[PDB]
Amino acid sequence: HRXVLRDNY
Amino acid sequence: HRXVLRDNY
Amino acid sequence: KLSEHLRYCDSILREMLSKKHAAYAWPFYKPVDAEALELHDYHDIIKHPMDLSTVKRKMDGREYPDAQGFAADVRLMFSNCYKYNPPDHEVVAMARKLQDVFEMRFAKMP
Amino acid sequence: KLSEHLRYCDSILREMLSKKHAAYAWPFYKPVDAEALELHDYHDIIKHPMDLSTVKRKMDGREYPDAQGFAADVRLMFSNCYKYNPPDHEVVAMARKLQDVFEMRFAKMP
Repeated sequence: HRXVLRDNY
Repeated sequence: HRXVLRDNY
Repeated sequence: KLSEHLRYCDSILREMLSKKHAAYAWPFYKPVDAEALELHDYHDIIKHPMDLSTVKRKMDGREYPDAQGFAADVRLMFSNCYKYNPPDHEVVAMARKLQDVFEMRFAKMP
Repeated sequence: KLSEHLRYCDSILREMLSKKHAAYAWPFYKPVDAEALELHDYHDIIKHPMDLSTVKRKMDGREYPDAQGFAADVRLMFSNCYKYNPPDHEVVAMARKLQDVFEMRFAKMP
């Protein structure tokens, strides 16, 4: 549920 | 000794 | 058609979007992508999203009545990030770094 | 004064430096800052450093004899990153993402 920055791309 | 990216700023 | 103050604000915005600050500014370039990030509750917690591309289009659209409205949107952007994420999150550290850049330039507005 | 091929290479370089890829491209914008990063062995392990600002100044200086020399510098940049860092490092994942962008555009050069 935590934001994962690398998942933006 | 490992690179820390946030340490660039 | 921009005030002297909002012209200065536009230069702050250009700096925040420059490669100089990209290492910590990039998560704010575009609206938070709750779809790609699988943040199914993001738009329930954040009722008023904001990001730098949105601030830019409003500035370019001459939608800010004064420098104070520009600052309110920028701080909303940072506030949403502190509101949604745990305090130890790396994106919160990135927001604080970029906010340090913003508050310093904004305070020095002639 | 640029070949058709190196003009295309210059457009690849402009794309790699664009906000589109900033999330993973920013560590390559400038030379690795071994001083700021306290990497006291970086220039012992990496004998030939390379980065996008250096590729840009060489391209602007018309220093590449052909597209093959441009590609050799870009891959040197990625290779130095894989050579210095442990394979699980986040900057290695960022290099692989940016290299995927490079190899795909380079392969499609007319």
